[PDB]
Amino acid sequence: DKATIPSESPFAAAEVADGAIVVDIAKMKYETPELHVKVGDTVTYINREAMPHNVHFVAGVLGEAALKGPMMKKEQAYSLTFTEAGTYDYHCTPHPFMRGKVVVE
Ligand SMILES: [Cu+]
Repeated sequence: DKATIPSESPFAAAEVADGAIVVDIAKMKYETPELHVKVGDTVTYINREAMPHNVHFVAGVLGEAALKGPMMKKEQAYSLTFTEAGTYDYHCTPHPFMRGKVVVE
């Protein structure tokens, strides 16, 4: 796998690390739909709205299997640590018109 998962559970927005790079989710959009990070960085998604959201990378993107993240309730967060350069597209499972990408460089 080209990413590791610190927490399989979502966790509270207050529990977000220092140093993680935050992507907020609100108004049915990922607020930073194109994020550029370095190898080794942790990206933390934070749901800021009532609608539950996840991030979903299809098979072959972050590793062999699809990475279907857990649903985040409002004010919950979920992190991924990227270990290899590349472009990693994702979408929201229930709302697949929501799309973003992480470019690791
Ligand atoms: Cu969503």
